[PDB]
Amino acid sequence: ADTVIFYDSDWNPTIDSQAMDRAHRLGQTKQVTVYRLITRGTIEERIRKRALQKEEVQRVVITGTGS
DNA sequence: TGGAGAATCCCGGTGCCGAGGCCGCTCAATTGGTCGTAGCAAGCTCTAGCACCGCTTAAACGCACGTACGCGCTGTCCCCCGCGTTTTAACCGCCAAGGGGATTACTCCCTA
Repeated sequence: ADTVIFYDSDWNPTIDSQAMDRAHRLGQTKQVTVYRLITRGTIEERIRKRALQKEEVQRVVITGTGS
């Protein structure tokens, strides 16, 4: 595959970040695009904004290297 | 009585599969101590169970006597058995479905 479409965002960004990795792995060679069908003016928006701010916390809690 | 044949026995061979025995764990039986009680022992009451007597009558019982009903005996038949043919569907195998339930995920708000 080369395209991932989320019909739905999840409350946990790690699960969608895992889901979209399925196409974006050491075997991939085409460009990958991810689309996300956020229906505007709905709680689909708040679900995505909450999931997106969690990803910042999860990036802050890995500010220091694990290398 | 005899006999033929069909039905049941018995003896040996084969297999399979379940019973009897082994092993891990656990959890539920046992050891030891505390505390409440419950039912066991004494003592009192007096309840109603037992025994006896005398009268009444109505229930029991011995016997007369019949006739109503039990049972053996005869006839009939019809309908259920026994056995051969036809047919069906019960049993087995294998796959399918899904349906239920327990675990896991994640928000929201009660309640401590």
